[PDB]
Amino acid sequence: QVSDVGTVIQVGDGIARAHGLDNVMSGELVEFANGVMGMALNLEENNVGIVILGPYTGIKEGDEVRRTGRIMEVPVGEALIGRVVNPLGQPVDGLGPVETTETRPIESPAPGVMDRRSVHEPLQTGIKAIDALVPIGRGQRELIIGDRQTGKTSVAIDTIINQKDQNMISIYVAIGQKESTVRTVVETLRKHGALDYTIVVTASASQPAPLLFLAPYAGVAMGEYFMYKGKHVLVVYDDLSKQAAAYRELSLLLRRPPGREAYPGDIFYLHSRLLERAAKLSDAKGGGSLTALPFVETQAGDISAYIPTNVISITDGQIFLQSDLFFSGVRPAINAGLSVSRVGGAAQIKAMKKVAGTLRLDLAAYRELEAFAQFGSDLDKATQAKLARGARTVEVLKQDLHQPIPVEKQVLIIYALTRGFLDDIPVEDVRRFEKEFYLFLDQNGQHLLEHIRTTKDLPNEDDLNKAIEAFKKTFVVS
Amino acid sequence: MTRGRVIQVMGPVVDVKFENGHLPAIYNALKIQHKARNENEVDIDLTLEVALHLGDDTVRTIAMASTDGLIRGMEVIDTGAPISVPVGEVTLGRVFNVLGEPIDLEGDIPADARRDPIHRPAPKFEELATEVEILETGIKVVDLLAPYIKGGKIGLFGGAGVGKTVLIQELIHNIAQEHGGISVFAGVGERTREGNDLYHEMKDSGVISKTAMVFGQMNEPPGARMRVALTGLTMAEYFRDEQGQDVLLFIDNIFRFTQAGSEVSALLGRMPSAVGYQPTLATEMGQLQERITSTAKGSITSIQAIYVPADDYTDPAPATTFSHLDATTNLERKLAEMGIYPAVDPLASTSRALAPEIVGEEHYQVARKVQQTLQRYKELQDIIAILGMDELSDEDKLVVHRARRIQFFLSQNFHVAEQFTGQPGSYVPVKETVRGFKEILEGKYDHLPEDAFRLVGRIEEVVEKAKAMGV
Amino acid sequence: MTRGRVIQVMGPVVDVKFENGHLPAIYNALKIQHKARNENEVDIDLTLEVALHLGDDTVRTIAMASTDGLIRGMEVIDTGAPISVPVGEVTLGRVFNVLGEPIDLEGDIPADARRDPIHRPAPKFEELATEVEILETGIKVVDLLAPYIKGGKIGLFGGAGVGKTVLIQELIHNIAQEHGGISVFAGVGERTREGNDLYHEMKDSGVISKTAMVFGQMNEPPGARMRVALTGLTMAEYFRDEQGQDVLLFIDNIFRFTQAGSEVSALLGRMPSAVGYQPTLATEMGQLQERITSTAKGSITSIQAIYVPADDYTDPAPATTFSHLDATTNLERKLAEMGIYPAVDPLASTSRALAPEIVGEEHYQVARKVQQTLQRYKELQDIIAILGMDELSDEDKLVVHRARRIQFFLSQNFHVAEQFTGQPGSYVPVKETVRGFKEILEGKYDHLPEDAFRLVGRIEEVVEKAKAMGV
Ligand SMILES: Nc1ncnc2c1ncn2[C@@H]1O[C@H](COP(=O)(O)OP(=O)(O)OP(=O)(O)O)[C@@H](O)[C@H]1O
Ligand SMILES: Nc1ncnc2c1ncn2[C@@H]1O[C@H](COP(=O)(O)OP(=O)(O)OP(=O)(O)O)[C@@H](O)[C@H]1O
Ligand SMILES: Nc1ncnc2c1ncn2[C@@H]1O[C@H](COP(=O)(O)OP(=O)(O)O)[C@@H](O)[C@H]1O
Ligand SMILES: [Mg+2]
Ligand SMILES: [Mg+2]
Ligand SMILES: [Mg+2]
Repeated sequence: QVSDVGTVIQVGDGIARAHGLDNVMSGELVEFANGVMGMALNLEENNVGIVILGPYTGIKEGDEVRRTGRIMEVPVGEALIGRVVNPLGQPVDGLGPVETTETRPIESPAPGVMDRRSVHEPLQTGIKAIDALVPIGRGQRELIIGDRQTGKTSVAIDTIINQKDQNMISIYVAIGQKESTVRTVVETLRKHGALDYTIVVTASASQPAPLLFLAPYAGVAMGEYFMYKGKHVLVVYDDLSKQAAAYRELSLLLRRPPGREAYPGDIFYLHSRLLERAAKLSDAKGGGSLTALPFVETQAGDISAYIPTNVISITDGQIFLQSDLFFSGVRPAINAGLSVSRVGGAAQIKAMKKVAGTLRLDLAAYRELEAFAQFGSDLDKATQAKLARGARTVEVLKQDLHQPIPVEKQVLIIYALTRGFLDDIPVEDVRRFEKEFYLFLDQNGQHLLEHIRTTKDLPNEDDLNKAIEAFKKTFVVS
Repeated sequence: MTRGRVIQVMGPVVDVKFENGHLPAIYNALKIQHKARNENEVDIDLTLEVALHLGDDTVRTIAMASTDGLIRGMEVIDTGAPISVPVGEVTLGRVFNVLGEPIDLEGDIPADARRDPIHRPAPKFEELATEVEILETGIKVVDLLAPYIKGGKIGLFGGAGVGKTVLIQELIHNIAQEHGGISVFAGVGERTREGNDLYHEMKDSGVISKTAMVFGQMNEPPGARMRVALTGLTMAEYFRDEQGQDVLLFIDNIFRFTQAGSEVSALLGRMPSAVGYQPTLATEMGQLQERITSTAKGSITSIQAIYVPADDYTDPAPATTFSHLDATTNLERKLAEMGIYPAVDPLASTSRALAPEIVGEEHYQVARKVQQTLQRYKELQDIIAILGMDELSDEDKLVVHRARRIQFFLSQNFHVAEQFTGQPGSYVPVKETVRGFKEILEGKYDHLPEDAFRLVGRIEEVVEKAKAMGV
Repeated sequence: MTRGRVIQVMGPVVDVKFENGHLPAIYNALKIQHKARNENEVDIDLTLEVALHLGDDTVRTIAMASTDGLIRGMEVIDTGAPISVPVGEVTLGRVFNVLGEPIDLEGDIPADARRDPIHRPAPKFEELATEVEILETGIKVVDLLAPYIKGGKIGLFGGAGVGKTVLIQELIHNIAQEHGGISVFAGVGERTREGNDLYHEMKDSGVISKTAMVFGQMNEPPGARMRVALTGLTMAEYFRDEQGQDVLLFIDNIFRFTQAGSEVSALLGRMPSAVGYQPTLATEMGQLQERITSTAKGSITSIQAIYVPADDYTDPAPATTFSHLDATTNLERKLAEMGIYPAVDPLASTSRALAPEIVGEEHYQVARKVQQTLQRYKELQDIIAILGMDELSDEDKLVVHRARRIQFFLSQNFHVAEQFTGQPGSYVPVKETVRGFKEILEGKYDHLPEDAFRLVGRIEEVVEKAKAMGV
């Protein structure tokens, strides 16, 4: 027995140069004599540049290297659900073996333009601001971008939790995070029961750079396996910035020519290849969908850096989180002005569509008037009314942590606000008004909630006015 | 006979070695076709474009697809010409990739069909034609303040989500309706979702079979993303030069063309220019934009959508595309939020066709007065913001009153806006536009409320809505 | 023959050639022991750490001491193991250098004592502890806004001369005397004067019987500054693993680790990264930080001072460190120069323990309200500076009036600060701090002068100061 064999020239910083291996393919998986794996990224005239997927302290000059003639694959199946796995697929939670059968190539073509169908059905996050102003549909790609400690992880956790009813699978990919943080996230998901339909892929900071580079592709392969069977998947990438940092490290250590900010020339190619694989398959292909929620971290709000611009240009919409809003009591800190969603309107039930249009104008008027508050006060009745409406709107679009809201209750509270029923409530009590209104709706207005949940449309405005008036007649103001 | 040999593979960049004296020329197309020999090999069907001559019989090439599976020592067949794409009446109704291979699943192009090279020199100074004639489009703002020129270049600028793609779709529909010519759409850096939506919209509207579509989707390599635009341009140039028609080019986004250029240059190893762009940005842009001109046999007009990163107009891509255009159009997030589509900024939008001797004295007077009143309203707003409008003089209050009407009348409802609102669209002639704006300014509609003017079409519809509201 | 020869000497980097097939693996240690052959030489006793394999039987190493006197052709000895640090009950009460030799002039260490290698893999996912519980320190800002977590990682960011070391000394004075477990101090790139002072202070307090000190320092070469932290970390790991005791791990200026790495990276043949840092900045830092954790066998809580170069918080070294901490504090020169110590930034500082379930509903509400008022005061500052306090509405008057007093009350008198001032320090319980801040937010103390709140403990001391001065 014999195979194609090379010999190491150089070892260092997780890169191994090999001499020989005449017939190796580009990207082929390659293993050393120590038993650790590698990947051939550089195919030079007299040598091959190999990226090492494991601990390289055992590799020395002169060790022979062996081909495998295989491309990297990951295990896929229903068994992974509830587990925490390596980017290579091995379990890390210690709960034992993972008994899957099928495997998928890590690099595969995205669905074609002919195979897709237009995005037309919603993804309920349970965040009122997102579901009202920046809608997300199945098959969409939404960027969530902000500085550190703005709530990006919390938004993803809430979105994953809220999918308890909808028959949709969640995948959380942790890139460059600390293992203690990943364990805390796993326990938080377990508490609320999201692990029954979630797969967690983790690539900590202590692992070699190629694993951090490959983790999103393992996540999206596991997603595509379910997508092609007709299911629906929600994939979350936690730091594409950290992934790009790892890829820059590899590119520099392989001595490839650098671009701006020392980034490799094909970082946009990498990210586009990763993100263009979310889609909404046509009913010919089964009707499945896969939506992606990439994260990008910015330094002190610079959205004009290379990676932020690359990711912003690719995705269908962006959600902006800001510390100025976060610490002013406005949390979640979505800047409703900067945030966009191109798919929006086809990802919103008709009841929410009827109210969000007025909500947008109500917010915009207040945002325009706010810039001049320092000079002119009590300018006219129009500005007074606009300011009061905007303040109550801001108070409505505010909710606490790990408390998602069903779409019917969201649309009812938004309708109540936008029709003027809150214009006689002090701005400090709107939160408690919302809580008591939710309790009252649960207790008595079950017919309206059922009508919304069944026909995706608002109830008749006579009955809804009756219900709101009946609640207001008993609400107590302090 | 000679065949190349793959020497280096460094991602989307490949080196090929040939025999002495039989090297390919720059920009020639090379084909790699390799049925797998054994289980440790993968089939390859790939094409490359020559970029540099490295000496020692070596050629530096850039790939037009994924390079995974390549093995050092494969055989390369030189085709002896640049990339060539089918042209003619065959291309109509079809959807192609960068290489001219159809992707619509409707069939393959016959091998006897004529094909033209992607790369060719621009038309000479001798053969240009320079007469100005206006391109009517049925949009109030365009036909009033920034008229288009048949045979010229038009640029659309704005941030994300403002309406550039929908505006291009509306232009396609309106022009293919009211002129019935031939058009070509080039999706440089196309999003797959948007491409599918556009294709099904074309099928629904029936505009297809009068247009050709080329798509460079984002997950393709930068070589393909850069050559898609030239593929569209040569397909349009066939209809101009050969058949003597008049053609419209619709380019998805030029910012992505420049991004792909910079990425290609960085891969090839050149030193970055200002803010990391390629040194040859101006030359590549000029090579693309010079071939879109009008000559005796026909004219080519092109409408190009531009993305402005973070509202910065000093970025090299917009700053270098500003040199070539005949008309401009700035789309605003601020006007988009107020419910005013197509969200065109009436003050930033400029054109060189807005001259008294070209469009007419009355049109020029009306547009000038509209611009003056709008700018006057803009200035007064900040004075109002600190001092109440009850303090303002009577004439300026009249200016504000009329400016509200003018601003809300500039808005329109579109054909393709049905999928967003349900309200059917409209088409407005230029004479109707100028007369409607001569009124209002005259004072004929001061008693009507401002909310009756939004998304209306012809002026009579304002009165119809006002009657429907009892006012 | 398992011997080598010196080939190149370039600053702190030495290249060594070995006989074929007998190279030392990466991270092993080499020893150079030379006695002067003649009067044109100096005696040398130096150790090296293998870092790269260059091929051609050449190994590139890093020196742990000054390389003056090295001659080409010197013989190098291979030990076959990484740097081994003496560990166990032996290290309590002792002071070490990078190599694990005692530098306290109190006798050597027996040569058969157990010692572990510096380099080891990090703990795995299945072993980490996840319970979050609060550690009280007696500092008002820390206990209120950014509570410290027992068993977690805590970082103190700051610039030059802002209070970063004094804060660590205060935390030692408040916590280390009542820990019961073991405290390990590892000084990376710090002042030898500070090391001496801390050693004498801990000896006088008598806590020296349960602490180990490793002292690499500003004077030493980048190899020592790069490995001293790991030398301390292996002792901490042993105390965590083989005995299960609670461990305090004080690290001063962990930034010097990455700085020394950046110093050496240029001479190792690596291409520079974005800001001149090494390309391997993130993975090298991760392989160190990820070992500083708590498992089921034992708990380790660590406190790391982090220097911020040129006060740029966006520098890559601080920016990458943020993801490795549970609770962080940012010190600001802007606050420092206002006479407000400990100059903690009340908005940038965060903690994972600030949740209503952990700290309590009242504490959570009060902290969030304080943050809100401080944010509003920050917002109003520009118009205050431009057109004065005059134009503020009655709401903003109250906002500013409360916010200034709150910001001053966040200051405190430290026990270690008594060597700079006449005021003895204070220790403030969390319940008292919550009560005082709630009372200030409640409007009780709206009449006291602002300067009454500076550098005091409980809110009663504020009234006592306002009675000592004025009324
Ligand atoms: N809506 C909210 N209400 C209250 N607290 C919130 C809310 N959203 C987030 N937080 C808190 O804000 C803090 C930071 O949020 P989070 O960690 O989710 O943000 P991030 O941007 O992902 O941060 P990191 O960069 O540290 O990963 C946490 O303590 C979290 O509990
Ligand atoms: N709480 C405090 N009370 C009084 N003075 C203080 C306090 N904190 C800091 N200072 C002053 O600021 C100085 C900063 O000392 P320290 O050594 O802690 O700073 P540092 O941030 O470690 O600086 P360096 O980068 O020079 O090491 C002190 O010597 C003292 O003069
Ligand atoms: N005339 C219009 N009427 C209503 N909505 C519009 C109109 N034009 C654009 N939009 C909105 O813009 C969105 C698409 O924006 P798009 O054309 O993709 O902007 P860009 O191409 O600049 O990103 C649609 O979802 C739609 O809601
Ligand atoms: Mg987070
Ligand atoms: Mg667009
Ligand atoms: Mg210090």
